[PDB]
Amino acid sequence: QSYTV
Amino acid sequence: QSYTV
Amino acid sequence: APTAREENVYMAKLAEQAERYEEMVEFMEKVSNSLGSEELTVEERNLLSVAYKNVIGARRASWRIISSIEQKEESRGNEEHVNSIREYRSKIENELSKICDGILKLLDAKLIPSAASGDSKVFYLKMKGDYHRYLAEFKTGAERKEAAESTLTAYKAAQDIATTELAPTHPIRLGLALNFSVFYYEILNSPDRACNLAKQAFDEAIAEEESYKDSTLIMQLLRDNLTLWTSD
Amino acid sequence: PTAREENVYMAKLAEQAERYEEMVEFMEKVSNSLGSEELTVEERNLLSVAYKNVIGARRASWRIISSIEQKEESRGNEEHVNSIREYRSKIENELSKICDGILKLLDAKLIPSAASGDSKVFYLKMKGDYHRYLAEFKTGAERKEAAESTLTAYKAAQDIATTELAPTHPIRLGLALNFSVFYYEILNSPDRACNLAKQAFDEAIAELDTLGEESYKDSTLIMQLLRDNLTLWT
Ligand SMILES: COC[C@@H]1O[C@H](O[C@@H]2C3=C(C(C)C)CC[C@]3(C)/C=C3\[C@@H](CC[C@]3(O)COC)[C@@H](C)[C@H]2O)[C@H](O)[C@H]2O[C@H]3O[C@@]12O[C@]3(C)CCOC=O
Ligand SMILES: COC[C@@H]1O[C@H](O[C@@H]2C3=C(C(C)C)CC[C@]3(C)/C=C3\[C@@H](CC[C@]3(O)COC)[C@@H](C)[C@H]2O)[C@H](O)[C@H]2O[C@H]3O[C@@]12O[C@]3(C)CCOC=O
Ligand SMILES: [Cl-]
Repeated sequence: QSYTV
Repeated sequence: QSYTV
Repeated sequence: APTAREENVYMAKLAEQAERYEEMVEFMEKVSNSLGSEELTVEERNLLSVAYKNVIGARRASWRIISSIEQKEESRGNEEHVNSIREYRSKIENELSKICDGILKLLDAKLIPSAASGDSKVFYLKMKGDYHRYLAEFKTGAERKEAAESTLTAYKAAQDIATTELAPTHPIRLGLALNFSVFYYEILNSPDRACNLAKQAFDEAIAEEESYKDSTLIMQLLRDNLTLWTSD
Repeated sequence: PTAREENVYMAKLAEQAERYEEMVEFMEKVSNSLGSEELTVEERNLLSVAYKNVIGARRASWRIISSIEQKEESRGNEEHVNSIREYRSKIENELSKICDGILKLLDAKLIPSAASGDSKVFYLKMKGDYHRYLAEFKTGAERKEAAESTLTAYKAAQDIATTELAPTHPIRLGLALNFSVFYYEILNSPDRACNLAKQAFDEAIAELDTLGEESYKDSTLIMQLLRDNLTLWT
């Protein structure tokens, strides 16, 4: 669920 | 474009 | 334990959640092409309809974008780019053609012929109009004339049954009214006819529980269309 | 036109059309069918995007299917569970294949030929990312190895980034973002995660006044993502 790039 | 359903 | 019909139907609901629409088509084809005389339940036909809609809807989106890009490159003078786009556009067009063929084939062979009530009659007929409409959006030459004609025929046929047979509130009658009015607009290129058909079907159900949500939604799409149309 | 250029043009067309399997094929053609040159900045970017999009659609399918399997296990509906599991295998098969595509290219060409430290850090991040996505669904020894393989690629990439790249560099900032998520999500270590993000963040903050207009958009964006993970975690 976490934000990554 | 225009709404269809 | 669930039958084969029950099971493929279930597999289809998973594919819908997972957003894997090709697979959802295949499972829904299985349910259909294992029958004989039986017509599909309301649930099943709604699923086939959703399955195909999303599969084609991704090609139509891809198509519009790629169209906008060659046209922008046609006027930038960019010649080699235009050709590559052209060849790519064709690859998107083969898929489009093959998809419409899937559902037209099954509609002409099975679904249309065994529709008993005025419910099912209007449905597969709407469906047939819908998928000839998508053909019309991209075909040229003779192929174009043919499909737009098949679009009118099917849409007009389903119209009679709708007016004589179904409440003007009913979701199906209203959907047809919407899509029909869009056909007159985008392909038949006549604003006024699109506006008359759309203006009237709104007005009629302005007169008349299970259907509330669906209807009010398609009623809202009508207004959303008339207002956009009127303003341009 | 040239062979390498229109493949690139084709990959940009496929991006617009949202047809990411095709985008990958085009960038593949570009990638190994060079020789021993590096990929250009714009090619690198187009590659990582093409793979991220193909993999993410499957990540998203896997989560939703994996969540329905669990709810159907509580209801005691044992047959649904068998059907769902089998579907889940199909999606897992695709995931292993996708990861294998990129991880093959990275080990064979891309890591061995990066000359600037920018690029070494870029491809070592990529490698970290794809192992991380194997660790999301593999189990047992397969998991343990994906998790180990991940830690070392991020560790390597970290050891170079802190010493050669600006604290505000978008690629440095990206490593720290994913690296922190790896700890949070893979290793169940909220506090390592919080502290690794926070440090990367503060270190960027103290160097801000000297941040190029060239990297401004991407850096400020990865800085917000580090803040949002922090806020949700905290
Ligand atoms: C599961 O298949 C879709 C399903 O369609 C049924 O409704 C038909 C329908 C639509 C309405 C949401 C407007 C759009 C897809 C669908 C299946 C199609 C059509 C409409 C109107 C005509 C038609 O288009 C058929 O074309 C032949 C009818 C059949 C709806 O009852 C259900 O009543 C909807 O209620 C829920 O389930 C339906 O959508 C939802 C889950 C309810 C939430 O609506 C969304 O916000
Ligand atoms: C996506 O490929 C194109 C390109 O990547 C570069 O951006 C890199 C980048 C992203 C940024 C939006 C943060 C996300 C994908 C990409 C290629 C990946 C990475 C970031 C940093 C971490 C990394 O992830 C490296 O991973 C191996 C860098 C290379 C960005 O500069 C460009 O500077 C952006 O400018 C526009 O074009 C880029 O993205 C955008 C279209 C602009 C973003 O839109 C609004 O800001
Ligand atoms: Cl996953």
